[PDB]
Amino acid sequence: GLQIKKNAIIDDYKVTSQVLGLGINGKVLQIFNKRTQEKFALKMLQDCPKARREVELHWRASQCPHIVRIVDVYENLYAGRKCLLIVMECLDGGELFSRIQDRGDQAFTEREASEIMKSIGEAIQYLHSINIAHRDVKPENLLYTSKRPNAILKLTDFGFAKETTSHNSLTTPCYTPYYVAPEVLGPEKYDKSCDMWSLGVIMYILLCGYPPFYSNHGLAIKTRIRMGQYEFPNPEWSEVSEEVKMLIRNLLKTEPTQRMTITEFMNHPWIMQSTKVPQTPLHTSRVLKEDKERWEDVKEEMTSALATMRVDYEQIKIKKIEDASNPLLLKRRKKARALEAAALA
Amino acid sequence: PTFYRQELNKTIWEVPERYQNLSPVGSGSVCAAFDTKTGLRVAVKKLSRPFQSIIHAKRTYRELRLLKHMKHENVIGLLDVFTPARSLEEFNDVYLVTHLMGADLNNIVKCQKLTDDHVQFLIYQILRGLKYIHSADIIHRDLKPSNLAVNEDCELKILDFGLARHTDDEMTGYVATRWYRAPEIMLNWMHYNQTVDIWSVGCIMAELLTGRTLFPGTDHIDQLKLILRLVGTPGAELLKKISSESARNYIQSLTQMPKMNFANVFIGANPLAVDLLEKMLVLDSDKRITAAQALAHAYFAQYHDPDDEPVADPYDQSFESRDLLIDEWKSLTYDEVISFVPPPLD
Ligand SMILES: CCCc1c(C(=O)Nc2cc(S(=O)(=O)N(C)C)ccc2C)cnn1-c1ccccc1
Repeated sequence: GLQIKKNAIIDDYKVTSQVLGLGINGKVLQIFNKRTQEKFALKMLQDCPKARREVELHWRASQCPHIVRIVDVYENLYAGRKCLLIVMECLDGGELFSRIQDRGDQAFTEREASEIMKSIGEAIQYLHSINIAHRDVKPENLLYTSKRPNAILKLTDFGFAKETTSHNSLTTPCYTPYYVAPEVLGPEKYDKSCDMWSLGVIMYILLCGYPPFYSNHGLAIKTRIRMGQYEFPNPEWSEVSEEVKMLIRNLLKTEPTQRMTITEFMNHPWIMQSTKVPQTPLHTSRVLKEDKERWEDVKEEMTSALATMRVDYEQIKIKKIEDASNPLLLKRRKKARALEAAALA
Repeated sequence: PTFYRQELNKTIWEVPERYQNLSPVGSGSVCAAFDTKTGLRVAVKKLSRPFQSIIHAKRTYRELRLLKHMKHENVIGLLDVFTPARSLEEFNDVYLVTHLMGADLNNIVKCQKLTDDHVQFLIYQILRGLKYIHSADIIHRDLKPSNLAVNEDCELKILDFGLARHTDDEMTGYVATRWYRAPEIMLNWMHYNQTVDIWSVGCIMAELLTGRTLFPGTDHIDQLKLILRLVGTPGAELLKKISSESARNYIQSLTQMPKMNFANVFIGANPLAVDLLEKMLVLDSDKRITAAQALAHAYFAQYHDPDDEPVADPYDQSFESRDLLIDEWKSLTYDEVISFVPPPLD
């Protein structure tokens, strides 16, 4: 029910040259509303069929405290481009793991990782309840509101957001034939299931300070030939609860359908009764502090591995072979004609 | 040359003005653009943090030297490499330009029901591309459905040369992605003599014919179970070739099973497609079919042309196994950026 105001942004707001970080498709600028003196941020988000459906979804998720609040969206022209000017709540707390990065003396406890995951879960539970399947939930998209400890973790980066069908999968049976039956295409099954996949990774990162995948691999939960106990190595996973160590197994299940849902994750005892959670100390604060340079690569491989858990609906369909043509196709088909004329004489 | 600044992908881009309409792609720092000097629509990749560690600086020089030598219609081919820096003192950024494609197999499998004629031409160019890359001594090591870009019509190009090297007797173990890796890697340490990618296409070839994963190994150990379930447990003739002792005891712990006829698992598949899969999924690495022999298979009688399957000039190592300072790899990368001669679009 959002109405995009069509009037110039400078009539209500004051745009400054102060940069609030570089986005993916433009620059983020500081912006104030004169009638409220309220500081905000500004997103360019060039107009297109993709941009208007995203803002339509990020608008609906605004009434959720763990999701950044869209304040209003304009449709103006900047640099001769048809743009959808987006104004947002200014997030100053920084990245979620940068707050855990700099920790003075108080050690990270497993309980502290519970309300953090309960916070992220409340955002995914809201999005899935209204059938918007965010599929870019990663550390750099989890910003706090302020440097003050009273900050609230929020979800951002709705670039890959998607409205999906609320069709619970019918949960494949235990009895399967020897042969592999031809798969029925159900690409929407990767929409919600990709969300929970990020939940297990984030939950895994929090407890040990590093991701499951060693390198050019994925979701495998090793520079030597390990035969067992590779799932949660003991040097940092020793004092972790068994109920928690097995929840990550459900969230990082290789199968999208058999993966744990968001209704179950929010109803799990470690998330439901988060108050009576063990206070065991962790090694996140120290593991992240051990190498800041490796942490940036952690953000890179997670983004690349995220593409395998999601479906790029904005990609072409391969045409039927007879309807397509390319240099190599005609190089073979024109050669086929040469034998015909050669057979004549 | 003259560049123009532009903020994209959380960084600042200054590329030559011959590339206009720079637009992001997604997860992928790559940008889709239009090349004015060639009239084509190309993609420009920005290497984020190319020189931060000895491994990163060394891998950038190793990677860039590989794209230079790749000259196929089924392998990714570097059209242009540049840098906004005028001299080495200000050299801290690099870019790469190549053809824009449109899709990759991984997203195609989860989106399209591929036909038998699709697999014939898709796998053909992989093997035709496999012949080139293997002509020069090299192992791709990362063949998987997410590394084979596919255009709108039918053209595909191999990608991701990040982990590839001139074949040697001993080399880094645990390399390929498991679901598309050979059983040689964990069984034998310095094994995998240019056969994982052939084994990987066999995994990829069954991906297109089915739509699901052949070997979706949950853990490292579960991979050995799902593989040996289809290819059968190795006999004592082959069980002596195993390197590790703790591994040999594991293989001897499963219920012993033989190879099943692959035509019993792939229902409705082409008997020639199954016949090729039987040759690409042999436990004996020395007996598995090669890419040069795979093109002569009757599965590609519609597209096989022995006069249009070119080979490579051998690529020598020349610095790839040395260990130098960060600045040395940055200069060695620089020497190969200016020495790049773009090819004419005949
Ligand atoms: C990550 C794929 C991006 C992509 C490409 C690409 O990545 N090209 C590319 C590769 C290397 S690389 O092989 O050396 N490598 C990955 C490191 C180096 C430089 C470019 C410029 C092509 N199409 N899409 C593409 C995919 C889907 C839709 C539209 C386009």
